[PDB]
Amino acid sequence: TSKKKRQRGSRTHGGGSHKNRRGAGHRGGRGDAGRDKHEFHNHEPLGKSGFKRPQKVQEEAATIDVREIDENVTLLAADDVAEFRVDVRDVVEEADDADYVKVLGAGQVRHELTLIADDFSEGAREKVEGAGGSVELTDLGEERQ
Amino acid sequence: MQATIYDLDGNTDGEVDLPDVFETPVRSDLIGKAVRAAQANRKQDYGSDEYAGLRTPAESFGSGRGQAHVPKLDGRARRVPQAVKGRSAHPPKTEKDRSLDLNDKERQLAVRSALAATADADLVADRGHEFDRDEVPVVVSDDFEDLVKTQEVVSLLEALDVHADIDRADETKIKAGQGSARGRKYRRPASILFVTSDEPSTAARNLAGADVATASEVNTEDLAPGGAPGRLTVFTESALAEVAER
Amino acid sequence: SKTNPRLSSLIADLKSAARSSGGAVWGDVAERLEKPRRTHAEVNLGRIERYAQEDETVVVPGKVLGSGVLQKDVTVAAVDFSGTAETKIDQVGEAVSLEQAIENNPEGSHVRVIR
Amino acid sequence: SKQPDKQRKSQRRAPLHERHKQVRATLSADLREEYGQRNVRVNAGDTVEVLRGDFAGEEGEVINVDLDKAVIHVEDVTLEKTDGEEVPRPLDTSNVRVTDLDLEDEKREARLESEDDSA
RNA sequence: UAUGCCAGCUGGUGGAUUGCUCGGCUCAGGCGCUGAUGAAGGACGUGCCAAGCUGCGAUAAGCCAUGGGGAGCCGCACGGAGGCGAAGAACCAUGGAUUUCCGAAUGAGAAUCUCUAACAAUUGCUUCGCGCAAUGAGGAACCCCGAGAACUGAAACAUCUCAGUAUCGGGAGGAACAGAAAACGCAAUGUGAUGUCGUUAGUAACCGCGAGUGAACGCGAUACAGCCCAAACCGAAGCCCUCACGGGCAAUGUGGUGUCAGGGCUACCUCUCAUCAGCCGACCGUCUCGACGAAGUCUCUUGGAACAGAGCGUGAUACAGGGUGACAACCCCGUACUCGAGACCAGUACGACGUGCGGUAGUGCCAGAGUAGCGGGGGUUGGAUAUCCCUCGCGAAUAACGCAGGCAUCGACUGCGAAGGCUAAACACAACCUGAGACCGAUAGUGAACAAGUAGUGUGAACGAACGCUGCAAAGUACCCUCAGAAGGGAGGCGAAAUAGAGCAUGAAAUCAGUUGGCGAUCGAGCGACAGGGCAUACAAGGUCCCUCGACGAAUGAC
RNA sequence: GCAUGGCAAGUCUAACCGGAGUAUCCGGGGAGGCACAGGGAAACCGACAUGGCCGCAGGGCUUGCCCGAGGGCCGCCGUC
Ligand SMILES: [Cl-]
Ligand SMILES: [Cl-]
Ligand SMILES: [Cl-]
Ligand SMILES: [Mg+2]
Ligand SMILES: [Mg+2]
Ligand SMILES: [Mg+2]
Ligand SMILES: [Mg+2]
Ligand SMILES: [Mg+2]
Ligand SMILES: [Mg+2]
Ligand SMILES: [Mg+2]
Ligand SMILES: [Mg+2]
Ligand SMILES: [Mg+2]
Ligand SMILES: [Mg+2]
Ligand SMILES: [Mg+2]
Ligand SMILES: [Mg+2]
Ligand SMILES: [Mg+2]
Ligand SMILES: [Mg+2]
Ligand code: NA
Ligand code: NA
Ligand code: NA
Ligand code: NA
Ligand code: NA
Ligand code: NA
Ligand code: NA
Ligand code: NA
Ligand code: NA
Ligand code: NA
Ligand code: NA
Ligand code: NA
Ligand code: NA
Ligand code: NA
Ligand code: NA
Ligand code: NA
Ligand code: NA
Ligand code: NA
Ligand code: NA
Ligand code: NA
Ligand code: NA
Repeated sequence: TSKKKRQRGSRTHGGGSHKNRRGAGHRGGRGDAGRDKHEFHNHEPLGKSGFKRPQKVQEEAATIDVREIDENVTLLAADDVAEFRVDVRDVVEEADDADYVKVLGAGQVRHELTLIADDFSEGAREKVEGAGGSVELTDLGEERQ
Repeated sequence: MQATIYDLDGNTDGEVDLPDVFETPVRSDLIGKAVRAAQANRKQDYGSDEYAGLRTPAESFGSGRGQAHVPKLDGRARRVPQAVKGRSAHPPKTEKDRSLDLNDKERQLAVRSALAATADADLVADRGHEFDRDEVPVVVSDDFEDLVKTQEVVSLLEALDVHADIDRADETKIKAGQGSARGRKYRRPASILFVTSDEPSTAARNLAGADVATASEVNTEDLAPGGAPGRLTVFTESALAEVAER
Repeated sequence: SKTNPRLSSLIADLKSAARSSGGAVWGDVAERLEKPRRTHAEVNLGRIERYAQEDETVVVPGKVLGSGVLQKDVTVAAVDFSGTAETKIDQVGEAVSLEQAIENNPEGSHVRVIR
Repeated sequence: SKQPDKQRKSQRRAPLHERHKQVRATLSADLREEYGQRNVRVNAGDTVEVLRGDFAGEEGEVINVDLDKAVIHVEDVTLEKTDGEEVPRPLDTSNVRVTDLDLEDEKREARLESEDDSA
């Protein structure tokens, strides 16, 4: 049995005095009325903040952490093995509607990896080299200067 | 497990491997959910006229004449819900979404589960079906798809000791209630489901309580009418094989 | 108000075992499965690999998921495993149903609970 | 039309020529065999036998056929009025069987015999 | 024991209840314009007797033809009389005839009539004559173009919001509108007419930066289709009316060419399968309608009636639904299967006829002006400097030019040619046809199951109800008595039932008549709850209860 | 938010398309959404698959002593 189902006979259906459930006055005004007065509590403050650059001057990087690549090297049997060598661009999803692919360095690298991507973070490089690996910058990656 | 194939005389004729799906653990809660959705999804939208009871300029006189403040016209009350001829306060509405969603996986699982319930003689007996057989479902040669006369499917069924179920479904019930005024006067037990491969069995369809289906599109409802698992079914050699991949 | 008849039976079986046999885990696992689904365990392989040890059966009072890497040769018992989890685990160890666990070990000894 | 209201309506409002089908009766075993039809439109010339009313068992010649009320008057199938007069008791052709046919019409007989049309 | 209280019984009043559904409500598929050749609507007529409704129109519930249909019929409407139909009526389909008056209403006037040949009025053509034509008005909503609130929200209120909503003016179609880039701008080595659906996204943008408001490109789909002028260069090679003769139009340019795969011109190359014009002209599908269509009306029992129970038997590519004296696959309609017709798809697709596509080089020959653009003032929009539009003023270039790419200018780059025009299909609505339903079931559901936009109210605009059910069959009560009596009553008759007897199935409560039990003319008022006594009670569906004694015997506990 | 159920580092399809027993239903459709990394107005940069300590349940042991998921207290890391 539901709460609603048990209201018949209660007269007020849980609203308290029958003088309560009337119009918007019982809500302190329609919608966000009073967000600056009687109901300012828990509303983000009034005001303008910052600016936005035009949508078409924005670049969206397609990222991936080494942890993800590394945890599935063996599993990526359909990808170069050598002295592994993986082209990140072929791993990352959303790597099409992306302005470029970037490898981030979260997690560990327990294998020797040769990574090819449009960009890398210090942490990603240090980790990939520290595990006896290398990081190759793509042609698009030739945008560093 | 093994599946004893039968010929059109009802005599054993070799046997095939009962596909794995018939081992899918029986989940009556999921089966029930699948049937519930299929039943909801074919219900039609309805609702009273948006303006029923509002076609009037009736007005309230207010205080002054020892009368309740009720809109009246020509000295007759109108519009308000407590008024005879007034609007329906919270009526059925066309806009209401009367359909039920169901994840494909949850649904397909229910299909597999209802399939499996079909291979359990005890379940099939509890569902209510009448029969004197130990093996189930009943598998038959693809030649069944060539039968043309209902009577012939009858003999085959009597030979397979399964005709008793049709005897069961050979009784209509004249329902209590006003469904009768809307064309729902009768209802009857569900009997044997015949699953073929090329086309539903035209020869078996008119049998009392029988339903015909095809392996590629047989669903939870025909496999478990009203959400109850374990329908006395009869597959076709090929049908049995197709169902395997569902 | 559980709906799954199987989950329901598992729960009753877990109890029968904690009562009859000297088990305490089974009753513990039973009480957690009785609690709301949102509280049931959802463990990835990375956690099993970090706290499990060989010859000690890992017991998940919920479901095991496939993220991370498992190398240890352990036996994991859970309510269910995702398809990938069960595949990765059987390559280095063994994925087992809580129903089998209760049978091969109704006393629930040498078990490690992971959530 | 599977809806009861529509079924009854189309039966009650059927135009005159669509009402002939409402005054049809099953034929005797002999007649069925003779013409290859299970029933016929009872005519005011045929002889018929009552199979269901209080008059079940009696036989007589059809005296009248009313299309609008889809009913027939069979000779001697009557009711005793208060004044003593004897009036016909309307019968539904559905409770009647034709044992003899009035074939004075070339057209009716033709229809009966052909195998692509029924009378 | 008057007046009277409480409960019940018999009869009534009333019309709830249950059962029933000729009506609604909603969804879906199909289809879709009518009118000066006088529509839609209205008025008045029209029947043997005819008031209402329906139909019809002085040929008036109809006339004719063809096809279907069939032995009956003369609408709803079952009377009386009379008639029609084998000379094939009724009835249905298609086509035709007739079709009064008012009505856009058009010769003129007028509350449906009247006065002395009439496209009134405005237009095009024009034989300049109403000679040939057009417009007008209607339609359920949908559609397009204009005019455009306020209550309300912001807890007041002015911008904002309600809302470009309600409402008003103009107008089209079966669908409208839009539409082959002076586009987009995931900026690109990219996309490629237009609607619409899903999403993009409550994102960008707007806003007393409050409340609120609110796209687009793209993407996935649906459906797909692309073309014609103006001009250059030609220059009467042309078009309309008429059978013809003949007339009219046209150098202020008819017609040829041509239209960013730029074109023209000159010299060449190749070639046509583009396009445009015209001819023919569907299949399938879908919607509706129609033909044919299997198998019991056997036994016994109950019953007024078998469609019930028991028994025996049958069909099924048909066990949807309905009807028939009660629960019917086999009694009747129908239903499955097969087949036929009309409509829509569509004057479309296909096919074919004619035309001729395209490429090179040269050439500043051609290419839409109050325009592009700027300024003042407003409206509108998410459009912010960067929406779209109006108004007043100003105002350019000529492809070697010009516009756009979300502030302005200059250069670069990329895209694209405004100020001429057309365009199928996919999408909206629901009048109309059909189908459907966990919708309602006569105070519900439409206002409307009935005389329903009826009766009735208001000067008018406008407002606006209630009313469903005898019975299997009318067998709808003959005869007699009574009476002022075709009333009513008595007796009687029919039927299973008249307590089914006419607004007649069932027949609640409030409540009324008579009557039964209890109380009752010396007595006190929330009408009762719990205890306990009187009196009252057919059965059934409850069967217990009383007293002696004895057994057990908590707390408590004596003379 | 919560309860139940499917699947799980993923999950779900929308419009729509095909089939069919033709509004149900079977198959297809991942466009796109949310989740999988955050911080910053922006430019732009880009994280613990565990380093230490308490310790509930549970497990272990020679019965206080170990191991102790979750939980708790710290360290440490990304960014402004
Ligand atoms: Cl930004
Ligand atoms: Cl985890
Ligand atoms: Cl694009
Ligand atoms: Mg109403
Ligand atoms: Mg009922
Ligand atoms: Mg015949
Ligand atoms: Mg006039
Ligand atoms: Mg206000
Ligand atoms: Mg304010
Ligand atoms: Mg707005
Ligand atoms: Mg855009
Ligand atoms: Mg031309
Ligand atoms: Mg505005
Ligand atoms: Mg009503
Ligand atoms: Mg007045
Ligand atoms: Mg009555
Ligand atoms: Mg995508
Ligand atoms: Na409350
Ligand atoms: Na209240
Ligand atoms: Na408020
Ligand atoms: Na304030
Ligand atoms: Na009204
Ligand atoms: Na009053
Ligand atoms: Na809906
Ligand atoms: Na139409
Ligand atoms: Na009349
Ligand atoms: Na006419
Ligand atoms: Na005219
Ligand atoms: Na003239
Ligand atoms: Na206010
Ligand atoms: Na005020
Ligand atoms: Na504002
Ligand atoms: Na894209
Ligand atoms: Na009958
Ligand atoms: Na201006
Ligand atoms: Na542009
Ligand atoms: Na009524
Ligand atoms: Na996707």
